[PDB]
Amino acid sequence: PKPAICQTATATLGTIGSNTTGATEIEACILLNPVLVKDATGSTQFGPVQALGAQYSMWKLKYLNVRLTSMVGASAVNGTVVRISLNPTSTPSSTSWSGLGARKHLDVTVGKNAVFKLKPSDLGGPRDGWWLTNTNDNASDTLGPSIEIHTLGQTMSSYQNTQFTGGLFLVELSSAWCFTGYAANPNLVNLVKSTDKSVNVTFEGSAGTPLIMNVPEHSHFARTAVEHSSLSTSLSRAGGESSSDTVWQVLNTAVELVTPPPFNWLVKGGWWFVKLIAGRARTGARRFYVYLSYQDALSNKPALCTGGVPRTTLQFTQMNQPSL
Repeated sequence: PKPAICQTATATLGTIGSNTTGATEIEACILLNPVLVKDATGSTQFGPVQALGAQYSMWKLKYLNVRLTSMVGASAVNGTVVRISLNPTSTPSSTSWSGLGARKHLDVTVGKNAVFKLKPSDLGGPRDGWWLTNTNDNASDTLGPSIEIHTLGQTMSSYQNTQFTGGLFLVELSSAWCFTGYAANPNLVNLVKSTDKSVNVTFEGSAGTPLIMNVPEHSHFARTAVEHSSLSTSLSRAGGESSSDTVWQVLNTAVELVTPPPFNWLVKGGWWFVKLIAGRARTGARRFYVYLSYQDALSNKPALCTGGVPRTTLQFTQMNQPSL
């Protein structure tokens, strides 16, 4: 399949903040699916990309350059390493830093400038190179790759050796999306992408039962999910509560949440998928099933806890518009 059309785009995606744990922290997670990039200030060039993604059925990338620009000199700060990596299926990983080293990646030391260049062979989809555009399909064929940025090592003011607060790098992305095949339904889609600057989250679960995320009822995120979550639903499991067919990806860059086992790795990884639970509800907050992957969410297979349970800035993306 040769492309019908190829569209280049360039965007500024925000800053990589400094490290306070000393351990691995996630600082960005960038979906490349053409209907999932967000058109906002700094990214207006993604408007056409979304439009094409809604009108064609197959996409691929010609290339992908991610540029890191130092916002702070090496005379000033010390101690932190930044790792840019390619997540090929956009599926959360439990392997932390050493796993990131297995993927195609670039490390840059604080106070330095760099460009992570990717060849088409690194990005290709399973349909003779292509991915599918419609995010209601089987996920292994739709979502395609993601760029993740992680930091390792406490960021210290190089003079007083105290904790440094502030941005280390500016992220700029440049790529070109190719499209072919005609959307059976264009969908015109307008998927919500927003941020909830501060909100309090809790987790409940029990042995054999689904991990649940609670969000206060009048938070911006709880608000937006209830407005935009499809009224069509499904039933998990048994007895077993109904959940919207609309999925949301959640990414937490606020530095520390605890969960029922075995899912400490997931919340520390910083991003997962959720579906809104049907409730009254009550008691207090809105409630969300948590999912280990997009296909798990599409298939109504939530994360199942091994036991009971022993502050955040959320960035969220509507993955989904059910009807299909």
